[PDB]
Amino acid sequence: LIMDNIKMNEEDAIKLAEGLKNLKKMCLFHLTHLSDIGEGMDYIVKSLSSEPCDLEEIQLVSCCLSANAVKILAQNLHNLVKLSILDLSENYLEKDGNEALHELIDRMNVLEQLTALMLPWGCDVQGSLSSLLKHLEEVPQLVKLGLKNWRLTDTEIRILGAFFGKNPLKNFQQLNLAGNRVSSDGWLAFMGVFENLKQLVFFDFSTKEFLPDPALVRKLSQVLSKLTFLQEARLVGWQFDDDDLSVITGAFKLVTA
Amino acid sequence: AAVYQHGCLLGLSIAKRPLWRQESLQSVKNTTEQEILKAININSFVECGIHLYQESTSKSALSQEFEAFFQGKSLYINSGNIPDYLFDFFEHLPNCASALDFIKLDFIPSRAVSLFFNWKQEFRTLEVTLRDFSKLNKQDIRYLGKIFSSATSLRLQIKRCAGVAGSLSLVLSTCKNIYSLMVEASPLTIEDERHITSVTNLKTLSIHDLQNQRLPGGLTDSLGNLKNLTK
Repeated sequence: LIMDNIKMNEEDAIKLAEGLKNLKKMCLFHLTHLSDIGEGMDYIVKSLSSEPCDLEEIQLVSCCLSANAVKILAQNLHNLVKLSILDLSENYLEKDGNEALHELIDRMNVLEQLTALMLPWGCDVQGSLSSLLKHLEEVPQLVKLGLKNWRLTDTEIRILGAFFGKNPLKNFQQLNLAGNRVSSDGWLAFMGVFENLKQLVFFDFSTKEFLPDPALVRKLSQVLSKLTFLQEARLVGWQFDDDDLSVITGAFKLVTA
Repeated sequence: AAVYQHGCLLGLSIAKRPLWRQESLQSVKNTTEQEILKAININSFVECGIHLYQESTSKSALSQEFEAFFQGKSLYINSGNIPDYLFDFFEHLPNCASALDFIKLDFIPSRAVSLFFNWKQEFRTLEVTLRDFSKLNKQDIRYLGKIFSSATSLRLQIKRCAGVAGSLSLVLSTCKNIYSLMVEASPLTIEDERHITSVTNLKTLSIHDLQNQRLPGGLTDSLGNLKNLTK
């Protein structure tokens, strides 16, 4: 199922879920770019993650899913085993998002297939990032992790630096970030995590707006240059000059803004 | 490379037209012409090695022969005169040009910035000096930022600069790797002195001909902050 930018009447969510209750062969459920539906998505998550089925690929993105619907999903993590890629990215939880996330974090102990996990954004999920680490270090198959649409501090960078100590996954290839509050001592604070991540394919490391320290420019170019892939990496919102862009190596591509 | 002894210390004044740095640093106090001549002779020796490299048509084939030669040596660069071959030397022979202990860069052309702000390596200790600066342009400061940044550690010498008063704090804030700073007869503000006394990564400090005579927020009132100061 692939539904993309289809406008709903705020009612059909129920009927859609009802039809889905009879379809057990569903393997991919892609529902993204939704309008201001609000209520009815809680029904969809109530109908889904119940009545065991073969859904492995769930991609619910940019729909404004309520934290209460997330709580339903948390409760229902015991079901639909084999599901490996919970997404819920590009989704803001206005309140209680960190609590819904907390419950998700302390669960998933029955889901060994989990990979490429994207996170929900809430106010303030930064306080639970150290809690994610509790299970992230246990899953040596997390090819990618998406932690987007919130501000990161140097303290958080250092915490991640501990994550990137690291107990190796050896399968990690893609990381992302939509924005942050980053300085020279972090970015730099977390360097030395690329040597143990030679297979990195790409990253976003975006920022609202930052002028890269010359130390960053030189260090970044050299570190990325020695990577195995570096395929279509991005670095959005960074004020590189022509001289700095010249220093940057012949990467497949680079998006600076 | 096997020869380490200097030998004769007479003449050899053809190199470095600014033999006395053209009315700059290394003035009447602590000259020691004999040591100055050694530095000039060494620089010529280093340049000769570079010339041999350029004509060796062995850019990568003889990296070791052209490593041991330069290891432990120093190189002087005049920003007003940067020969084309300097780029080939630094870019085509990595892990060797960096074997030099010191680089001495005097004075800002973007060419100086291009040569130094390279990918090749972060050179160990850079000795950078400023002479002809009655004014400090934002573009000059920007260029200095790039040049200062490309080093493991910094040594900075400022002489008779007029554009630096009230701008020294700004320029110094560009890089905290500076451990040796001296100022020669160049006016400074209290803000500049506050910056200096506030940076604890300094090991060597030299103050020449500063006659404000009123530095409460500065070195004359305290200077006890520079715990790492040795000279």
